[PDB]
Order: sequence, then C-alpha cells, then structure tokens
Amino acid sequence: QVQLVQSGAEVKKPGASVKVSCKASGYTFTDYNMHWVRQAPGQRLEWMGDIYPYNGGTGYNQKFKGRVTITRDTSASTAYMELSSLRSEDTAVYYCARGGWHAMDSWGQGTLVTVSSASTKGPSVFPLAPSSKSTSGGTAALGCLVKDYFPEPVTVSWNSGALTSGVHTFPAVLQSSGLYSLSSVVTVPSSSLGTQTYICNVNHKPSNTKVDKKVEP
Amino acid sequence: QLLFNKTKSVEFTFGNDTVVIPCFVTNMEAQNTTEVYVKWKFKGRDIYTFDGALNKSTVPTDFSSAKIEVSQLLKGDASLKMDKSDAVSHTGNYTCEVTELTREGETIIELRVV
Amino acid sequence: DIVMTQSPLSLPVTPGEPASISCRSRQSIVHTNRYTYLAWYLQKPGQSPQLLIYKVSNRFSGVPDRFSGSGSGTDFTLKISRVEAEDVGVYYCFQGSHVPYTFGGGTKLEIKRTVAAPSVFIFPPSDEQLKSGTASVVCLLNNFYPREAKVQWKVDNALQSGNSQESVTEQDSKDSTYSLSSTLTLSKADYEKHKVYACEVTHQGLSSPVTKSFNRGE
Ligand SMILES: *[C@@H]1O[C@H](CO)[C@@H](O)[C@H](O)[C@H]1NC(C)=O
Ligand SMILES: *[C@@H]1O[C@H](CO)[C@@H](O)[C@H](O)[C@H]1NC(C)=O
Repeated sequence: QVQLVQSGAEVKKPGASVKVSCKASGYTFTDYNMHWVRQAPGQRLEWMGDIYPYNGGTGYNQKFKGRVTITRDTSASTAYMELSSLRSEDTAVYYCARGGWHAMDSWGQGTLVTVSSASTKGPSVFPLAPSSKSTSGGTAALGCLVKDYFPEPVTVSWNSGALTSGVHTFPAVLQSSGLYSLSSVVTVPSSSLGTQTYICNVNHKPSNTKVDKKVEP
Repeated sequence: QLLFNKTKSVEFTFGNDTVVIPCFVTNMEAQNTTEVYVKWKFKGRDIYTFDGALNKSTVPTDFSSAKIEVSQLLKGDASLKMDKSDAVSHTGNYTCEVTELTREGETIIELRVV
Repeated sequence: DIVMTQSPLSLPVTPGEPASISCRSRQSIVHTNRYTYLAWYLQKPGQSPQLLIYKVSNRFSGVPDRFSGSGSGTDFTLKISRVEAEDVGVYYCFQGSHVPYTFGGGTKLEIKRTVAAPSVFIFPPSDEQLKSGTASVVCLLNNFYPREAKVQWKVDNALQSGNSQESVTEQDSKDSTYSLSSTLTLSKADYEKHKVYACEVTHQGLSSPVTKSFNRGE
C-alpha cells in the first residue's frame, strides 16, 4: 500500500523554525520524485520545492528564497522540509507530495503549523449523553464536545477507528477569548445503548494531550 | 525519475538482417501496457511512439520497419527493431524517451564499414 | 509566476448532468520538450488531494473513464460525462512546465439533491462541566438539505441572542447532505435560574417549526 506518513501538527512563535517529516512506505523511496505543497488561507496552494532522493538534487520556489531547505534521508526513506523565520503568513497545512518531474500522484496527511505567540492550552472534553430528548424513531444520537483548546487542529476518532459510519465532526468555531470549540457526533441504534460502548478519542498534538471519554445515557 | 541500464553505442553490419537499439528501464512499476508511453527520436522528432492507452503504433514513411516488442514492455525493455534498409539510411544519435504515468526518464545511444 | 484562472468558482450540478471547469493561463505552459503538463487535482472533503488528469488529457490509474481533459497552450478545460455523489469537492488545475509550479483558485463542486428533513436533537450539559462553572447546551440538526437552516434558542419562552454559535459540516460524498450543531453557552450561575430550555428549528423541509426542549434536572 502506497502510504506517506508525516509528523504531527506544530506550534511556533514568529521568528522560530519548524521541520516537518514525511516518511514513505509501500514503494521504493528513490524511484519517485517528491514535492512539497502548502495551502495557506486565503491564497492558492503553493509549490515550494522538490527533492530527488537518489541524487539529492533540489529545486525551490524562490518565493521562499533563503529560508527553506529540503533535505533527504534514504536510510529511513524519509524526506524533510525546514522553514525558518516564521510569521503569521506561513500558518497552513503543508503537504508532502510524491510524484514525477512535473506532477504529484500521492500525498500525505498534511501538517498544520500555527505560528503564534499565544500559549498552547489543552482541550477539555465533556460527554453529550443520549437522552429521551435525543432519540428519533429508534435512532439515537450521542457524542463528545471538545472545548477551549488552541491552536488547531483537534483529531477526534470513535472507538479507536472501529466506528466511522455516521460520524459527523464539525469545523471548529472560535470564541471571544481566542480558543476553539468543535463537537463530534455519531448516530447509533437506541435499542443497544446499554450493551455497547462508544468512546471518543480526541488528540491535540501541539500540546500532546490524548484523552478518551466514554459517554453514557 | 526512471533509471536505465546504459549503452553508449551499438554496431550493425550488412550481415545483420535486422538491428536492435537497446533501451532498458530498471525501475518501471507499471503492471499493464495502458500505463506506458514510449517515444524514440533521432536528431529531432519522434521516429516511433506507442500510446499504451490506445495501443497505436505510429511510424513515418521512412521508418515503416521500426517496431518494439510490447510483450516485454512491462519487463522494462522498449528496444527498437528495424532493418538495414532504414538503418544504413539513418545512422546517428537515437534517443529513448519512456513515460509511465506521471514519471519519465530518457537515454540516448549511438547507432562498421568493411 | 504564471497565474492560472479558473471559472466558475462554484458549480451547482444535479448528478447525471455534465459539468465543465476551465483553467486559463496568462502565458502558455508549453515546455521546451513540446509537452504541456497540466494536472487536474481534487481535494475531497476532509481528505488530502488526489490526481485525476495529468498532461492535459491522460487519466491516472483508477480514475473512471468519465473524467476527460482538453485544451491547448492558453485555454484548458476539465469536463466530466456525469457527476456522481462521489465527485463532491473542489478541483485544481496545476501547471508543470515552468518553475515555480503554480495552482489555480479552485472550482468547488456541489451536488443538487432532493429535499431532506433534518433530525433535531438537544443535549443537556454534562455534570462534569457544571462542576467547572460553565453550562453549554448543544442543539444539533443532522443530515438535512439544503444547508439553509434557521436555529433559534428559547430560555423560558424568551428568545436569546449573543450566547449562540453555529457549525455546519461539508457536503457528504455519498448522500449529498449537511448537518449543523448549535452551541449555546451559559455560566453556571445564570443557568440555575431558568427551567425550560428549547431549540426552535425552521427549514423548508419541515411542515412547521420543530421545537426540541428539556427541563433542568429531568
Ligand atoms: C542491465 O542491462 C543489461 C543489458 O543487456 C541487461 O541484460 C540486464 O538484465 C540489466 N540488468 C538488470 C538487473 O535487468
Ligand atoms: C547485429 O550486430 C551485432 C553486432 O555484431 C550482433 O551482436 C548481433 O548479434 C547482430 N544481430 C543479429 C540478429 O545477428
């Protein structure tokens, strides 16, 4: 299986630097060319450079002249990308992208780095318990709500990946004090609320918090 | 980003009833011919192109004998086979341009009197 | 940098109808090699981009026959025979001739479904957060279409403003539907002062207003 795994999301203050990994598996690393693509609001996606893992040759976007360095490691089949002296312009999802000389054919998760001088805060999570008021014709709704966290992103999985049908994770809204809030919901049968258990997994990597909550009716 | 087993030059004679211009790819990952696109050229334009998506061989009038063997195109071999007719006529720098989906490499090889 | 323009920026299409996206460039993207590498990509909702068309009109491994690309030098156009619910997202043209490589603005594809009635739910605040000094009440509307939906909050038959937030998902790649969850936030003190907390919802798919409610401590 062709699969590209990069590092987790990061937080930096302006003037610092960030180095994003991209481990490759399912193919021979030096057989393909690898690109780096970023999506920054509210601009287009921007090809930042490339690296050929066999020879080590590189080619960059001179939009980033003097502050990007794309490196290579074939011992681990991992390509790297360093971006120095950060500002509020660079906060975006960075895509590691495998392909040929002039096209990318498979991409990674994406790495969202937030450049800010505010302090990182760990989420607090609370059950959204199903009730007489949250049942409609044999179908029941439940979920968790992740509140007061900064920055983005928060990742929410249910039953560590075993429950994905009917999952609705909303985009986060921003509150007056500067923190984010999103709600994760899933729909289940109301007949079987006492025998089965539904556990949300919420992971916010910048602050390295992994909390798991079982919600009960 | 394709690799080859290089061959700087190849020689032919009049005893050679047909001639072969080798071109081997060491890292082509295509499992079917739909994905492969070959393009041979010699001092300019495409003597021979094979569109794997349509399986259409195209040959100029002055290279009606040129051909490759598709039964080993997936094995990495896309070597042109013609005859002395259009070989003696045309001797020089031939180039093997192979394309598999998004990736593409190329190589060139050189094409004895009494 | 070679600017690339696409049109439209959004395309309402019912599945079974064609949809064409064009992307033009100020200056030609033809390379010395006499090839022109324009690649069409789509970022599915929630998923990183994927390739459909490379080199103007050559499709990728596994893409249906129904995605076809055309155009020369300046003008290009991405066409599809018919769109399906699986085609939701936004599409990018991408040039592969001159460094730096550039992308397009992005044409977003939307699926036109029949009318779908929301399913409305409400969630009392958790006991572990009323111990923290806050009380958030969550009203959620689930798989409705179209997205235009009004959510009003009532606390003791009084209507509220200034303490609500709303959140709508992307369109689904299978049933072409949206959902939205409204977060109403209170302090713990101001929460223990009222009794009935209602969630009024109005949408074209509803015969009449739907009101979901609960009483504190019930
Ligand atoms: C290298 O090229 C030669 C040329 O004839 C070929 O016989 C050989 O198989 C190639 N190497 C591999 C590993 O295929
Ligand atoms: C063509 O000539 C080369 C060079 O001597 C020789 O190796 C090859 O066997 C010849 N081809 C045939 C079919 O005899």
